[PDB]
Amino acid sequence: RKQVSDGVAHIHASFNNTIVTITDRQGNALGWATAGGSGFRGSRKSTPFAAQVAAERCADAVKEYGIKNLEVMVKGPGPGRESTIRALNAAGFRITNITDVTPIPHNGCRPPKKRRV
Amino acid sequence: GRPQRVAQEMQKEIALILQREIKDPRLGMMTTVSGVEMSRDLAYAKVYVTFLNDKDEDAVKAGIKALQEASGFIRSLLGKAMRLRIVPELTFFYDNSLV
Amino acid sequence: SLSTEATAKIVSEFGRDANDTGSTEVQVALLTAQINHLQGHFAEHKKDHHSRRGLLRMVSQRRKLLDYLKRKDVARYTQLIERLGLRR
Amino acid sequence: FCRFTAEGVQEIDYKDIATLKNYITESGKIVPSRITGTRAKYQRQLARAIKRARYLSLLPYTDRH
Amino acid sequence: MRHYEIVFMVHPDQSEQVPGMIERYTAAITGAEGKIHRLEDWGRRQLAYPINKLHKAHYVLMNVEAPQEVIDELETTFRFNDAVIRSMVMRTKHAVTEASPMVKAK
RNA sequence: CUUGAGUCUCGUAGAGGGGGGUAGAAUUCCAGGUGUAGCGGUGAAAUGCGUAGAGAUCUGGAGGAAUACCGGUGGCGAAGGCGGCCCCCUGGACGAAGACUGACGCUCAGGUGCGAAAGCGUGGGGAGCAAACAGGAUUAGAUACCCUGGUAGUCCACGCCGUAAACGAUGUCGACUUGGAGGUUGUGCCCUUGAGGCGUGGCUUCCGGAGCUAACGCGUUAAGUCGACCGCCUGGGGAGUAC
Ligand SMILES: [Mg+2]
Ligand SMILES: [Mg+2]
Ligand SMILES: [Mg+2]
Repeated sequence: RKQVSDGVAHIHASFNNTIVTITDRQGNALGWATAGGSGFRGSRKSTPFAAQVAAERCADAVKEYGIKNLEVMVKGPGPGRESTIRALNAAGFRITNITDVTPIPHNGCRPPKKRRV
Repeated sequence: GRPQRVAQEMQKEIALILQREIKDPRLGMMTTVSGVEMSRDLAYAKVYVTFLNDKDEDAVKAGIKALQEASGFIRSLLGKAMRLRIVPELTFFYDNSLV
Repeated sequence: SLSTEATAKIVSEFGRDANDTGSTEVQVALLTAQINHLQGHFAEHKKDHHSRRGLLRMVSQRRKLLDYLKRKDVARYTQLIERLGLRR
Repeated sequence: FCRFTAEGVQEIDYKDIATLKNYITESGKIVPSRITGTRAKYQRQLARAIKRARYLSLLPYTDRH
Repeated sequence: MRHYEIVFMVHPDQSEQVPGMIERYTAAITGAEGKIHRLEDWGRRQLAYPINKLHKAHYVLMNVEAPQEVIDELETTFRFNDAVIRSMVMRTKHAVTEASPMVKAK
């Protein structure tokens, strides 16, 4: 249908879960990739390799609107997050910038207690 | 205790101190830890950390020593972060995550 | 706490002269004025115990002076106590 | 390393955005005197000054806003 | 009266009353022993961070030795009124009448 | 009598206190938008939860809660303690300089207060969190830890309560005695002068001499030397208990 040509995706670089989404240039996110959704579960959903492979699910939605540029965000410090970025560069889609936007509060929210052995 | 179980919890703690609490970062990058290898009783922890530094030992070496030089200080940090009597010995390894 | 101008007005009459600043009278008068200013603050701020702590530090102070004065010349004391309208 | 003393300002007017910007990161976090070597009072004056300018919108809390 | 340095902004769009309201505010100053030791306006300047989804707010400054009460109604006014979009009031050790970093650029 | 004590004037720093404002993240919720097949959980699942479209993204709102960086031996304090910005109120500290008062002092039984958290009371308030309790994951004591929930509580206001390893496990004050390196904050001088050179105050830190200590150590911020007052103990258990 409608071309965008300026790629903008959102990822959720959580530890136990790894999920990227495709977004329109003016917000309005359209389509997404879940590595957990691929059937990978537990350690397999969290694997950096699962995050790297989840590129194909993100790519097919990008291909449908044929978007090229790359302005994507990373929220959460997932293990081997740089390797997932390498996989996006390995894909060869033109890269404009990546944003390390792990949200930091002012301590306003009360944290929950940490788990123990 | 059970090492293969405590490993998941420790990796989250190691990442939080690594990203927001640095003032000598030769890496100067979001270096991400692929895995940890704690010994029985957690006496020694092997931290395998990949480097967002172009994956070249030249840039990577700058940080791995930087990872090792500030260990006692960071020891305190993780040492006062999980109520652990065992403060794990800190070791650092560039991972060939990409082959 | 105070205005230097109010302290000067007290020093002119309570003190023998402007330079006379240690005279027990010229001392207790200033403490009594300070207590009155603090009392206005406490009327709406009962919680501010920390400020009450000083409040004590002075009511007792003059209390010592009074005696020190009273054991020195009740004459001035007697007038002072009524000059300052205290211990009525 | 006595650079504010070289400027000569015992009290630092907060409206000085150009000095504030050097003491502010791209994120907007205040760099410490560990590396800037500024004396504490000015360090003290600057941190309070940055917040008030930030409230007035002179300084960004963070570009992401 | 005691020293103050005061800055606020009115919505850029409501700049029709911005020149008059100042002195209309100094009506308090001019009418209640207000010794305005300085006043500055800078005009619309892009906000570093957007406030209430607004940009280029109309910047203005004041320097007065003012009594305790006048400032109060003065700011409650701001608290009351709505053309103004954010306010601020800070005491100063002494009066400041020197070019301010905003104007000193000019 | 004036050095002890204390006042005046000049400042000066400070998360000191009380009040009232206010900001921005964050989190939850809610709104929409686009956009879905999940989602989150584990070691794995379970548990949760999604086509009502969730999960994600923007846009918006609501609410409550707390104030990243700065920021640390760094201060503030009797101590408990104090950490967004503004204003109102208010305690104390300190320097300098001069004057004034003139022993006006210290300690304190009894005394009166002060007072971490949880808890009790009333009424509030309700983010997030989390005892209790609740669903899935069990038998060396599983009675579980783990995940999934979750009330009180957690906040307010006023009340009670009066204990914490409230710990420097070091009472208060004063005096005297080798060092060095810091920090901090005053302030004098002398360099134009930063810097620099002389200082000289306050507070704080680390070594450390002598000395002292069973040892450990302590060490001009003494556990050295002394003084004054107070407080306390007299093998351990029973026991801070019966009453
Ligand atoms: Mg509570
Ligand atoms: Mg006790
Ligand atoms: Mg304590």
